[PDB]
Amino acid sequence: EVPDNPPNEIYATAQQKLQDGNWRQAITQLEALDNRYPFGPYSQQVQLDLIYAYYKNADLPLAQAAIDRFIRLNPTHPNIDYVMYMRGLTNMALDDSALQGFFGVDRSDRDPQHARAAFSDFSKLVRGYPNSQYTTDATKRLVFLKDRLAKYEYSVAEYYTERGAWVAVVNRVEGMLRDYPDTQATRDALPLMENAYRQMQMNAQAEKVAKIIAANSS
Amino acid sequence: LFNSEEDVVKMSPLPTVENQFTPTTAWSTSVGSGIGNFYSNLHPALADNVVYAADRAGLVKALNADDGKEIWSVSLAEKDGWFSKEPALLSGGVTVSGGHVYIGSEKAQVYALNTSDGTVAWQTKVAGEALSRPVVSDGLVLIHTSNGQLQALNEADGAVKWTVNLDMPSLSLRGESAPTTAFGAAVVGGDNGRVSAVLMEQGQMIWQQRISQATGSTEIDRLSDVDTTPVVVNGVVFALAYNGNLTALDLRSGQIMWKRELGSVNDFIVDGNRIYLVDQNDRVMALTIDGGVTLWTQSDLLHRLLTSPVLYNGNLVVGDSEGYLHWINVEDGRFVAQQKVDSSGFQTEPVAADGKLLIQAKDGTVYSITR
Amino acid sequence: ERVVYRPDINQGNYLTANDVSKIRVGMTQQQVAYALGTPLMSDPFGTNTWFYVFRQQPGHEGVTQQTLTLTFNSSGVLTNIDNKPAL
Amino acid sequence: CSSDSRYKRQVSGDEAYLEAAPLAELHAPAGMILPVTSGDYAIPVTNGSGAVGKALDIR
Amino acid sequence: FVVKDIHFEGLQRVAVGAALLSMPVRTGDTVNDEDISNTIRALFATGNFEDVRVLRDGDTLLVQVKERPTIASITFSGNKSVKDDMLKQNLEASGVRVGESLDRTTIADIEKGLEDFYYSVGKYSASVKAVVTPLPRNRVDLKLVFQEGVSAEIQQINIVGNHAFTTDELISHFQLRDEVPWWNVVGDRKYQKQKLAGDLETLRSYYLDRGYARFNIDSTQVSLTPDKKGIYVTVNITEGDQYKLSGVEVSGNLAGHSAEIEQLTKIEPGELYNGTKVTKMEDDIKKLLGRYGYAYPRVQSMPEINDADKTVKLRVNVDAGNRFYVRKIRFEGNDTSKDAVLRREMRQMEGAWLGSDLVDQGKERLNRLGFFETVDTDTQRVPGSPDQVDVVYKVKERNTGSFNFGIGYGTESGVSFQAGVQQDNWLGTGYAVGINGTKNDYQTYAELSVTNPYFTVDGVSLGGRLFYNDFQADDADLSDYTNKSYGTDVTLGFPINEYNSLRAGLGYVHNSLSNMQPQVAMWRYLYSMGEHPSTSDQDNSFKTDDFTFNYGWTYNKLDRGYFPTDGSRVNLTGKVTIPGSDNEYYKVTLDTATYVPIDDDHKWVVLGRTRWGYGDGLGGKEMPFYENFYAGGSSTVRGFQSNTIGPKAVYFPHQASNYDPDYDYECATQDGAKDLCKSDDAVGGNAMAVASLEFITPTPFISDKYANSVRTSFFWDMGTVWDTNWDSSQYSGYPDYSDPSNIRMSAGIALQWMSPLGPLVFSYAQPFKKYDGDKAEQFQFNI
Repeated sequence: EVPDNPPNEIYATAQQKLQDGNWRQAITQLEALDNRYPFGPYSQQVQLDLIYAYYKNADLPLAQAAIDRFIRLNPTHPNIDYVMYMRGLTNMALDDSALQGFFGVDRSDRDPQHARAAFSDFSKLVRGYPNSQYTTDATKRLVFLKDRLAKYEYSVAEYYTERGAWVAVVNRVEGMLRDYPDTQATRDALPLMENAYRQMQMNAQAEKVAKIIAANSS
Repeated sequence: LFNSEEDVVKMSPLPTVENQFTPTTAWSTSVGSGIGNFYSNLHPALADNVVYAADRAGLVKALNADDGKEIWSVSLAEKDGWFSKEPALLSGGVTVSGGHVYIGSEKAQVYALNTSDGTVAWQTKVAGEALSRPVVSDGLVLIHTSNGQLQALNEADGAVKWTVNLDMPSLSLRGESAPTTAFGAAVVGGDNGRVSAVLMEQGQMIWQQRISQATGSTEIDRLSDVDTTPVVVNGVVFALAYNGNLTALDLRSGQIMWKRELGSVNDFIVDGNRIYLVDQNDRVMALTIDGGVTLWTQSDLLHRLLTSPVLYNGNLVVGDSEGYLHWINVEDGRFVAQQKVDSSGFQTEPVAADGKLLIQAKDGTVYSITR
Repeated sequence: ERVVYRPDINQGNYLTANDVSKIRVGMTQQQVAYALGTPLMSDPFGTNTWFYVFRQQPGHEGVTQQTLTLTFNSSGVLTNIDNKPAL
Repeated sequence: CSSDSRYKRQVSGDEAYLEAAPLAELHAPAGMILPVTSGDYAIPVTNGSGAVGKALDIR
Repeated sequence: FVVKDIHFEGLQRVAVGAALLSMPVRTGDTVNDEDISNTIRALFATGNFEDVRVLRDGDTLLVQVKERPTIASITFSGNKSVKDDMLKQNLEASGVRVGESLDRTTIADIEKGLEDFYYSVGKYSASVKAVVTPLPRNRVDLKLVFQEGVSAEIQQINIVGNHAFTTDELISHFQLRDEVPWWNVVGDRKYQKQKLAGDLETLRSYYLDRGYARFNIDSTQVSLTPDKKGIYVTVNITEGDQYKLSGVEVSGNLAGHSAEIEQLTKIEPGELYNGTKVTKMEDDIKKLLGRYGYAYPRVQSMPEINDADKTVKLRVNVDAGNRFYVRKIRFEGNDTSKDAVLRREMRQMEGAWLGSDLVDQGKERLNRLGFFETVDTDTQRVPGSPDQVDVVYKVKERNTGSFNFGIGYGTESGVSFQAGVQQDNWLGTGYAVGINGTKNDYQTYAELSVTNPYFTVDGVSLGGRLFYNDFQADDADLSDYTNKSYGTDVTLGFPINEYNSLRAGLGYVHNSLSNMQPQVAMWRYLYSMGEHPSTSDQDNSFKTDDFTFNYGWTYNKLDRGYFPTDGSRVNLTGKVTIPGSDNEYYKVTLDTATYVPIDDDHKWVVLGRTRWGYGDGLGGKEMPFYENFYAGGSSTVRGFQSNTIGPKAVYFPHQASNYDPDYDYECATQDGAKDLCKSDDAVGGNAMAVASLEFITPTPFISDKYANSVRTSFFWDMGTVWDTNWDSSQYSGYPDYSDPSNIRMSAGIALQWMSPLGPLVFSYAQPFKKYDGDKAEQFQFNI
């Protein structure tokens, strides 16, 4: 809703329910500014505090629209580094939908498109704002975020090994190769392309990979 | 029961119902359903004291203009089309001239019926459908059709002298510009909010004059039965633009002599400088030809569905498509007679001819009216 | 085995007998790629060995495969039409 | 109550993105080295460290 | 004159300095009397300044401004059937919204665009007025009023140039139609201008298939009739003097499939022209070349329209693509389903030439998957080589979880409950998991049913099913019908065709009964079992460990698993006992799911289900009475109560259940009904004959926000279950079933609503023919 007060009295009541943690009425009072005073100056700060509201309210796609709002309202701001961190942080929290994370059936054999979107925005933080406090964290998220897709592409390279389409198995390992070397799963894919070679009787070409295996036995 | 099912918009009934002078009917010979509840630009003729009556079902009559005594009869139900003795389906009106009752059908055929018996003394296919009544004159059959053609057929047999596409609107924007033959010029309006003079003799456009607006990018009235047919007294051509905007303009150039580019004026008669009308709210008003200077005004017909006004028995007569007849004063709009001789609603205009006042309505069919 | 039913594992990327006749050892990659297009597998770290490898399983017993490799040199010029059969 | 595997905590996802670690990489012989960094998932890294996780700020 | 400052007042969207840059009297610039008036127009050109009163204190500027911005609300009134956002989309087409700058000149332009909407929607007969309601600081409410008269409606369609077809029979193959009589009711009708254009191409097809290759529609004239409802149509066409398809001149890049293309172009020379067939036969090549790899089979026909004999010869310009467009494929929309589970539900393999069907063949399996909401993709043509299409299978999955409700009354009393959840292929990871069970003060029942359909990648459905029903049925301790039943039936399904698949399993039926009821049909099974326990008491135990072999076969010819509509899946089940079984019996069971579209738009489809089966002893025994058949109420027959279809058990003249509750749980005992007592619960028959016919039915007042995955269906659920071992020897005193004439019947409508836990079918059915003691709960709610 829009409980319309004076804009600061909106903003104070926007700020208070954030301090309460009641984001639902913080969002209600942060909406009280940006619907009555979107020409309000701290509507940017409202958009920042809305991400502090939404994401902590588990309103992560509403945070994501508020992320793009602060991006569209401020193409330049020194608080985009919060937002561009929060952007991928939304897009990695866009992943979690069900309790497969406990079971070891966690989303790294699953739909990666938000996670690959998170790989952009986490890196768009570190490249667009290397000055941030958030930069080495998104880098640490990015450290996982090659490897989420690695086991996901390994799960594809698993599948075509089960399918036995050894033309295709080479290519999924090749995509596992050409993106991330610093995944052991790619070096676990290193027998698998070499496997696909021998199943297509490219043993000597597999032997080239066996030398790579002999090199990446180190 | 049915109290909570549907939803319409406002329409006003008849106020000021006065019949201090009594109206009546002279007879009510009633040829079936006439024009029908469906829309057709057919209209009966009352000529030679012979009620040249009809229906789009086929049964074309000659009734006596003293009692509706049947003089002749035929059936123009089409025997041999697609579906095995199809009805007549007449588009163009009853135009009786020579040994030819020129009637355009919705089979895209103009039938010219021998007025002695009603047998088709010639028939010919039309182009499109006759948006206008057949204005058959000078050996030509002049209709502005649905596809905007200016036809001329050799009215002895229907040999097409020309067929020329004139001002044809974006759709079939319904407003009848009957091409009225006058002063060596084919004078006809335009449902593009325009008007034109064409050559009478060969169908050669003397000028076409855009006057006011019409449907297509300027959404104007559809219910407005604007008389885009010019009623042509002299080199000042009097006609309506398709949005109900009246003009008086030069016959030879198209230059406006005076205008009433105003309202959504539907039906108009030019009784010298007494232009009696039917407005969009059916408000009857008397205008000059000296301008359209308002002489009197009556909205005692409010939101009716009127026919054309006519001075008959000393009073301005207007019927409606509710079925009421009204005797408006020739001066300011006093009902002198009000006649509910129909309830099916006069779709056609009164024929103040042969001593009678003839309407064949939708099912209030042929009604000779006296008072 | 003893199962009465077996669907078929099926993938192309082959080269026809017409496809071998278009080209020759010496005919460069591009010159092959106008006749044969790209491969769906090339030597991914070394030379230009354009693998066109057919692999198909026709039922319970038997396997059908046409492993064609095209070792072009570093200059693009073909050095090897290795139209190797199944197994 | 009684559980082999933490009966109250089975939630969708964890903090493993913060617990992330890079893995073993190419030592391949020459001519057998592939352009393994050509995809973006060789992680374009800049630094400037600051806080991590929940220690990061919320404006 | 030079400005020293300007007085920036009343803006509401424009800033103070943002006003200044639109002022040519901006602070520091020289100020002319033209710049005063140039500040009038340019601050008007902000679009946000309602009045602009450029004045100066000598030359010290001050611009008194009232303002256009925030439209604080937009209100709608009288738009009963029209969604107001459609009205607001015209307002959004006007660039106007809540919180916008309201020009008070474009008020009618909105009402233009609302009437232009009313024009285009199928009316014109309505009126709109934007009611400006002024609100504080400048603001405005855009109240909108809607006085709807009527929609325009089709009256008459004249077609001239038609000569060989009736315009009336033209309409009978057209979209635009009229006439709901009381001789053939078809339901009410209206007008839309888009139904014209299809009916043009309905007619364009209608002459093309006949031969008329000179057929052309000249024009059409919809009467803008002086009634504002009359839609009379005058079409001009030219019929087109039917042409004879006299031969084909197909050539071009035929890709070596020229005779194969010629098989598709097997036409009769001199047959009447059917260019719609010619359209399809091009696509026949496109399917042919598409399955031959050629993802771009450019096939262009050309009718050599030879008017001199009224014939058409047929040039056809063919250009195949390349073969190996299937480089790789991508998968998406699988965040709680593993890709390889879905990837193995696909037939087109990477590193291949294109099979045009194998994508959809896999997608049909993914349609027959059923745990989706949309199975779709992105066939991404990768440029760079015509060996490159990377098909991104982005699908929409379905919900998971399926609960079955049933309860006495719990948490205010003793905890007695029926539960059960079905995982809908658990985590989408190749484990079809459905679990049920119930623990009461009356039973302790557990059960599992889990299928790994691809434990082995051939299609080996790893279907494990176990149970333990400690059904105790407590009067006080065990006195009425206690049975501890338990055991195993692990099952396996194998590929036999892509439509045929057989079933096999091994059943361990271990039951532990005590205090058996005086109902006679129980004892005649016991007397065929060799036991002869005491009829007049429940002091009778039964400890049986039966060992059965189970079998069956499913047919697979039907559209979907999520919303199937056409075809038939015949799914055999059956069981037989083995040497080692504590009872020697058998049972087969026969059910149908036949899907016949009576409406091929599939808003009405015959849904043919039946139920059959027969089982008896396997020598010396009977089939057990708990293995007999049932229906009625909680079954495919509803409107009844639980198990009304089957023979009816009659208690022996009975003394004691080893405990009789105080004139409660009466079982013909000494403590009530001290005689034979009959029951109307269907104890079951060894033969089943149940059939109901369901029919898809659309929903008229339900938005397709939620009408799509749901369906409504009427039925006539009747049936007959009888026991061939139910005699009439002393059963002459009882209801007597030994024939298929025990015709029960109800009829009613079922309401499949798909919840976030899937479809939960609720219903009403009404019995009008009840056979031998049926209990009726006409309101039936199921899952």
